[PDB]
Amino acid sequence: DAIDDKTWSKLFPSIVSDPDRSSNFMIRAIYVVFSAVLRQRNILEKEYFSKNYITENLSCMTLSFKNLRAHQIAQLLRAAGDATKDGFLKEISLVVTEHDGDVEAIEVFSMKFIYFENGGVVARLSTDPHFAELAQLRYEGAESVRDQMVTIVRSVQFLCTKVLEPLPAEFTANFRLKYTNDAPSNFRIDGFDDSSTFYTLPDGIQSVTIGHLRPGHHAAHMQCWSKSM
Amino acid sequence: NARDSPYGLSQGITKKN
Repeated sequence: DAIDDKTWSKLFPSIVSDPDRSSNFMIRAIYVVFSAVLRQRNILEKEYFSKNYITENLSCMTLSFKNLRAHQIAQLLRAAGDATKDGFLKEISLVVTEHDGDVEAIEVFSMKFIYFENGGVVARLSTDPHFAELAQLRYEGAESVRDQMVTIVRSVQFLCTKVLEPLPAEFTANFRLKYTNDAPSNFRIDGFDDSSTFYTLPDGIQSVTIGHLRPGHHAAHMQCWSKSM
Repeated sequence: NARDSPYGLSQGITKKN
């Protein structure tokens, strides 16, 4: 069931069936995907990133651990991704605003999660739109997972380089996340301060579905809201 | 300590021009 690829094993686990590696893949997914967005939308300079490959034919730019400021951001995502281990992370989103830091956003890259009770078949709750569809999505093996990753990244690159208009010369981008209902009230992610507001969207804004992720015991759905569309 | 909301915000990344 595992993946037969050395290039893939450089970034992601070859196995994604058991609960721990399913969570591990999501951790790496968050890191890889959101790194690509930060570069492709030019929110950080090229220096923060290092060149990596998902497959031999596909390259991506991942936050380099040798840059101290990029390493700090990489740990934001690592910490966020860790909340997927125990099913406490509902949504993590890259939120772009005019001023730091408004509730209403300009551009949002959202990754929403769904967890599974046992065996990776039944949705868990953990919650209370695409929730319905994403819950019905079934694990189809690691090869399906690799395709999902490749698809998402090709789509992010394409969306940012050939669909979206370049961001304004002045903005502020930060990561905003939402905890699940299962999460303890004492539960906070290191680097993410409390807040009474998440993010809001202007009524006329346009959304496009970037892709999905379905490992053994997790499910992710990634979208994009931007005036740049 | 109890948490008021299910939200968490990170440090921003700004650009001025």
